[PDB]
Amino acid sequence: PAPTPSSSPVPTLSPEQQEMLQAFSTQSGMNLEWSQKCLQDNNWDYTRSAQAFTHLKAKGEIPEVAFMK
Repeated sequence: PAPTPSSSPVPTLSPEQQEMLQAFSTQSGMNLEWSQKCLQDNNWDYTRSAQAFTHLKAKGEIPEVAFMK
């Protein structure tokens, strides 16, 4: 029993990522890397994420590198 010998941590994400990220890239034009962050703040909802992303495409700060440079 100690800080090291206690519990058993594990990854937070799963295949869910690629299950979405792919269909999320073409969601509103996002790439295959910036779309993930969108699906990470919303918890991979796929709708509420890409929905807040689209509004940010012309409001927040979406580097062109995403859509297509």
